[PDB]
Amino acid sequence: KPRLLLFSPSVVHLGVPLSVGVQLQDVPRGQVVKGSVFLRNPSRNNVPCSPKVDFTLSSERDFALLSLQVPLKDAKSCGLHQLLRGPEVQLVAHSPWLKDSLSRTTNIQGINLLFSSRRGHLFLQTDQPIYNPGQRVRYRVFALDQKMRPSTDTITVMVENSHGLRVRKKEVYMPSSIFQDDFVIPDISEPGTWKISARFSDGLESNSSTQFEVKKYVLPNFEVKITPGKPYILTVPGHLDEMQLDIQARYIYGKPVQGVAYVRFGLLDEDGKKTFFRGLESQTKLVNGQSHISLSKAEFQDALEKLNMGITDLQGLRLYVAAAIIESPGGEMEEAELTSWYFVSSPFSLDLSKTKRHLVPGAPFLLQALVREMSGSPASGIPVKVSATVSSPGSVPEVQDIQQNTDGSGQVSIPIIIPQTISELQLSVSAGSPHPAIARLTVAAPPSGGPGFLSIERPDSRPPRVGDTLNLNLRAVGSGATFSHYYYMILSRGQIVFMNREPKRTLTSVSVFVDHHLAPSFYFVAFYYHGDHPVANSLRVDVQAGACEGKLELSVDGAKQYRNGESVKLHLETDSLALVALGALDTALYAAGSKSHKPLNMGKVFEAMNSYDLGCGPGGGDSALQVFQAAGLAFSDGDQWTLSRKRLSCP
Amino acid sequence: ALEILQEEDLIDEDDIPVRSFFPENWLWRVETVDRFQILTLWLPDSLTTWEIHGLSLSKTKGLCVATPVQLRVFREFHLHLRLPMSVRRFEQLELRPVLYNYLDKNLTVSVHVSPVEGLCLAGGGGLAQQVLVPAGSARPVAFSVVPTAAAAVSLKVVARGSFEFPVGDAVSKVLQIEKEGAIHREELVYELNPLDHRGRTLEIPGNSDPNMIPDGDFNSYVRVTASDPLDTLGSEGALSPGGVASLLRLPRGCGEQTMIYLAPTLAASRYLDKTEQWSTLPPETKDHAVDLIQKGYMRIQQFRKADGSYAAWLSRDSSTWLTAFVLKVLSLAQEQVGGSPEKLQETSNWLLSQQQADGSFQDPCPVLDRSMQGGLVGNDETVALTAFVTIALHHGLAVFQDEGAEPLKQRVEASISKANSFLGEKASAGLLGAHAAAITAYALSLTKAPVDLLGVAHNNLMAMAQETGDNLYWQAPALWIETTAYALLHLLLHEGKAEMADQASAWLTRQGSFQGGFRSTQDTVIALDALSAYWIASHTTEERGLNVTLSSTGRNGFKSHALQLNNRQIRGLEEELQFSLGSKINVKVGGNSKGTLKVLRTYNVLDMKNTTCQDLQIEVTVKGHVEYTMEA
Amino acid sequence: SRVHYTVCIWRNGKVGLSGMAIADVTLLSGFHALRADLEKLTSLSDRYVSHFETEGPHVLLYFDSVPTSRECVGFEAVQEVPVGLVQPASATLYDYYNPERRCSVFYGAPSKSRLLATLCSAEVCQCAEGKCPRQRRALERGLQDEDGYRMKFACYYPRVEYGFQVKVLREDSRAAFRLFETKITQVLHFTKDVKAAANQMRNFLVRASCRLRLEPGKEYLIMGLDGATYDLEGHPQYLLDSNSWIEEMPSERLCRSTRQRAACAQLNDFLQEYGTQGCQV
Ligand SMILES: *[C@@H]1O[C@H](CO)[C@@H](O)[C@H](O)[C@H]1NC(C)=O
Ligand SMILES: *[C@@H]1O[C@H](CO)[C@@H](O)[C@H](O)[C@H]1NC(C)=O
Repeated sequence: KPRLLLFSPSVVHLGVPLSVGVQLQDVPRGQVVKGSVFLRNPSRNNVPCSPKVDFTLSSERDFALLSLQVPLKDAKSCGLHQLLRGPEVQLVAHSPWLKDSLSRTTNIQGINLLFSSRRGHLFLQTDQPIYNPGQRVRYRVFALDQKMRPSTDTITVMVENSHGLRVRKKEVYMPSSIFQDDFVIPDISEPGTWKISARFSDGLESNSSTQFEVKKYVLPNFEVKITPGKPYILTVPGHLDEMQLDIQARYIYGKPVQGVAYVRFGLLDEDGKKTFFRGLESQTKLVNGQSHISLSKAEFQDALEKLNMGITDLQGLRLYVAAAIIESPGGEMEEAELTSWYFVSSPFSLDLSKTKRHLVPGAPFLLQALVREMSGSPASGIPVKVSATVSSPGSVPEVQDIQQNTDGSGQVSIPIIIPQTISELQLSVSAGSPHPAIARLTVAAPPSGGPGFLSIERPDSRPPRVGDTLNLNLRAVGSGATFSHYYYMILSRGQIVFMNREPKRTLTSVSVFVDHHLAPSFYFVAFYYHGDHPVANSLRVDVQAGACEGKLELSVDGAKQYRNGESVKLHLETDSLALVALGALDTALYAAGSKSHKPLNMGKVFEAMNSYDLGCGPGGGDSALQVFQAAGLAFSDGDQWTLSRKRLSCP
Repeated sequence: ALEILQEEDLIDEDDIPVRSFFPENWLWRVETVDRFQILTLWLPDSLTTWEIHGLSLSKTKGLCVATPVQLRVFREFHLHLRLPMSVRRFEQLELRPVLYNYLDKNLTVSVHVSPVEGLCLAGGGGLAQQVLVPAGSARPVAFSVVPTAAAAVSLKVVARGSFEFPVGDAVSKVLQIEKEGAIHREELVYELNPLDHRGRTLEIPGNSDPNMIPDGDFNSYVRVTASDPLDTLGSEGALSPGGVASLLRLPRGCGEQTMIYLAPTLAASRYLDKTEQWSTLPPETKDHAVDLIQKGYMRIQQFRKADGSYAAWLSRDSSTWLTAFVLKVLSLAQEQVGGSPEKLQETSNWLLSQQQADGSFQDPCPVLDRSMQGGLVGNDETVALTAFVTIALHHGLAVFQDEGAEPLKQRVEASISKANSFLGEKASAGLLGAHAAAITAYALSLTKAPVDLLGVAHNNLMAMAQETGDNLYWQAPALWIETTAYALLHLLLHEGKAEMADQASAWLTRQGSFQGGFRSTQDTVIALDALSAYWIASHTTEERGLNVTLSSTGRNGFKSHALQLNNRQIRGLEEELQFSLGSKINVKVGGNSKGTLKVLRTYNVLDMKNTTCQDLQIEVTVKGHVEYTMEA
Repeated sequence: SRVHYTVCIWRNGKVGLSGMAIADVTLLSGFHALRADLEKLTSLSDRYVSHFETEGPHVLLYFDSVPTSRECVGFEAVQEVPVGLVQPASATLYDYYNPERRCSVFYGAPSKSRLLATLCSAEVCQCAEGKCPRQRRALERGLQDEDGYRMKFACYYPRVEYGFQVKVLREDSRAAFRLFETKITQVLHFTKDVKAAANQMRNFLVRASCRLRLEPGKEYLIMGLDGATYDLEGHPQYLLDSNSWIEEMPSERLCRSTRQRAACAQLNDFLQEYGTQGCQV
């Protein structure tokens, strides 16, 4: 009848406050339970590895969200650093309620967790993306905590050369939370990519890095760009699309180059072997710094015939274009090379990551797909057809055909209605025409005779903005409504961020305010109880409007068009007293690079933020244990509980 | 007519801003910005487009990275000069400055490379070349130069436009002269193995080769790679996770039955501790097990007879075997549960007065059921009991602490020495049973017997040894399971993570896995302790680190470098260091990891034959009459 | 007015990398190629050059085949503006499929030479560009003065580093130089080779295209800037160029005579004084 519920992230980060949930089910109106929850148990006696935090729960205050510190000193002293095999630790809640009420042989209930020394966020940037041998590499690393504020903890940084060997190691205490340093590349160093790695001193698992290239180069004065008309070529025999490219070359100060673009063509394989056409080379003089060239279908077919190659062989490979432009009359020459032009069998591509698995028999299934140009951007307004076969509940199978156009950002969201006791669901998706893009998905249904199911329905499929309130509709499915409440919580970045409860009503609706802590991706988990059995379901919500908590806005007041040696007023705006790290690159360095590397940018920061997210897949499961484990949680009620996961991998 | 010139009626160079600052990245400063800041930048002289980093870090708002600002600088009339990476001394090269005119008027410009010390240049650098550049057009103004300097020379190209249109520009840029000869590199490879005496110390010679240029550049680099085994491992372990937890049973009956319940319950708890399988069991099981141990400790001391002896019922005469077994259980339980030490000290003292004149021990009233004793009917019961009491006494020895127990320890350790002497004598004497030999060797190895005694016990067991049916030596009888467990612990104690120990553990684990666990009594208690000890032993031994100490004397005098690729956590770590030196380097190798040492010597070697224009060829001839000024 | 070009390409690289060729040739500073001549070349049936482009002194020529034997194409250029400095220029042949593999060659005007004038002895070389002949006898001219600016010339501007009165023994020639072999009569100043002394053999070179007249058996005052080549027998070696002082010393009769009377004594007074006093007091 009565229950103690313990919720926590499945992975404990040492030095990070661990959010722990505790809750009471079916507890008499006046009854009160008090206790303590704490982290425990290397096989060294049974020593606590954390301070204790006390909880007090009532029938009218039946859930609490607790912050349990897990500090380095106590984790070290208890013996987790001396632990053998995997890094596993226990969370334990201690209350005499288990003795007084449930009559267990213990006053303890817990969960078995994993732990990691990985903590904080480490970012680092370099003087340039590419250097000559013998040149001084300036760089700096930034140390932030889980809360995303500057951290002063000691960090260890190491520089790894093109060969792969450590060339330098520094371990330094951060007063201002930035480490600025410099070193000189060996003059005799081989061209190649160098790698800088940084960790917290206590964080042996705190991987973070940045890379740069060393290459012998002289700084170009213009950049040449090969741009296909479309970054794909249909090799379907029904219509081989015509190859055409806008080739541009432009001085780095903006004006267009005048000169001749000497272009060569061939086929490049996956391994890296490019077989040039002998013939079909194109020589063209730039007009307004551009040259439009094309390869005729007859020329291409003869070139394939020249190589004894058929159009049916071109399911792999890519059409290789390399252009060496010689400036006239200056005589400077630099090359462009295009490796993006795959031979494809459809102009579109289907991404079915969004579509939830393990869906509730008796509730609408939401088919979510992203239609993208093949090697391009999302496809807008493309018609998508879904063929959904509900496999025999004992009656004859039936097929449900629903068609919808991509609303935007490739998003199509189709509600195929799934009836009770479906044996399994088989999904075939066809997007756009000519030459439909196709993908197939099969997913099994919950085992027979479940306690109940929970339908989580999201009316607005748009990624909510930071500051917009998202409303989710929660409906119990499949069993009597003995329960009077359902309980929900918001998980973000691998932490329980919010936990609350909504009483059951006709068409119950729960409001989730999307704050900056929920960016960029969070899980909505909700559950109710049928007798002594938990019923749960989970839904992933991506927040794609992410931006700075404050701001940094760099600007140059004026109309640009500055001359050399003039005064430029660089304006810096922010919302706090901030340490602003600056650096001005000559853009020629991007052109010079054999493999260009994108700078550090806000998308990388948000991606780094969500590397702590324990969540795997879009949510949902056949059982509440699966739902909680899929969300990223560990759970125990005293009878049903979660075994430790195989780390973050989710194999 | 058409060849008219404007010679020296042009802007006089003094009034031309000369462009000289050409950085590839700049503005690297970090500034404190209190919500707003304005930096009055002074632009560099290179006409390109700049991309500006911006990371804002603050205590209250955290990290913010701005969208980069594009800033491009353009002069509308300018000269661009790409100098090569490096040019050899005394080898002619073509400098190719290009004038760009983006005005709507044709420009006539007089261009010359200013005379500079270290460069040899057409006509001595005084002569200047007029050239006319159409509107919206560019033209190269190639100059041919051969450099005489040995290091670097700043060369200034000056373009003086008409006085009618005072266009003008100047570029001062530093030309790097390549050192005499050409770069060459030799890598010396030496495999490393400081384990035992092989390559612990060695001396590496330099480059004798007289092909080196003496006053050229000289650099040397030392770098080392260590390689651990790539094997996927043969170890098994991890006896069933949940079967061991089914041995936890609260003591019900009187003493012997309590011990039948408590001894596997403690052993299971110790195994689950030692093997770290609590994570795969219900989380509060350890709390329950510890409460069972606490209940067991409280239970057993109610059957404790006159200062430290045990029987199931107080009226019964004390059993030596049970008292030793209870002592072994409660001495280990002392780690989990803070029991009374003095009671254990008394219990060991009582066993001392069960020893005879020599080391032998006897039991005047054994336990009722032989299942506790492993079916020890007949055979080497007295020998096995003597070893068994010695094992129990050794566990009890650790209880002794502080001044009061310093004499108590002394009598026990002397008794242990007499017991050890008897146990080695019995092993020496002849053909004991395998069970007796294994327990005797285990007892001797616990008490760290001298090699004169310990080795004979070890060697005699090998002579006895008989294969069980898979591998190693002792469905299967309880005696085989118990004997193997004693042998496995003896092998581990004698040699850590022994190869023979691996095979014994594999058989014993298989024996343990019958329908989810052992169902037998005495064997299980020993086997759980042995298997857990094996699992700790296999993972405890970790070899890490390689340490290479290098020393030499040379141009930079006495110098020494010690580099170690250990640091406690080897992150696939390989390491390189620079160590320029003379022609001999002394190498001292420490640590315990296989590796490879590479010493790289780089220097300038004689130039050798030309590579260019050995495949492709080009030739050009010019005929006519060229109009010249100031040729004479 | 006009000039005529002949460009030849070929390859020995059938063993090496194969591919078509781009010839990038740079014309003399004031010459641009005639488009009419080049386009006629481009429209021939067996043209060799299958595409071209030009602006200013630059001509690009695409050759879609490269044979083992010489493949030559001629064209012409017209002079925009006089050439101000006697200098070579370069032509560069890039492989179409391997621009890294190339051949770059210097060529010169018809009267001029392929490379810049440079003096080399053993492992050291020295610039030889410039107009050699000071060739100055002030005694028989109206420019001679009693002002006494000889020391000012030597010390301040254009400033002198070596100074000798030298007897010329032979006039020889080597490479692009005429070589006066001399013996030092008296030393006046040194910077390099402080151990220079009278009766030492020395070499004073002059560029062969220079029209300096120096007679063996006569004694000349020779001062100038230090060289850097040195003789093969070890003695430091000098080159005559702009701002060197070359003057023939007169006799008593050619000092006693009215035209240089007492002015020649002032020259002699400087010559002894500077050699003993040194440049700075
Ligand atoms: C951490 O980085 C090191 C060095 O690159 C690498 O060997 C290791 O596999 C990384 N660990 C993870 C979990 O990525
Ligand atoms: C400017 O150059 C163009 C291009 O050759 C020419 O047509 C025009 O006559 C020139 N004007 C002057 C004033 O030289």
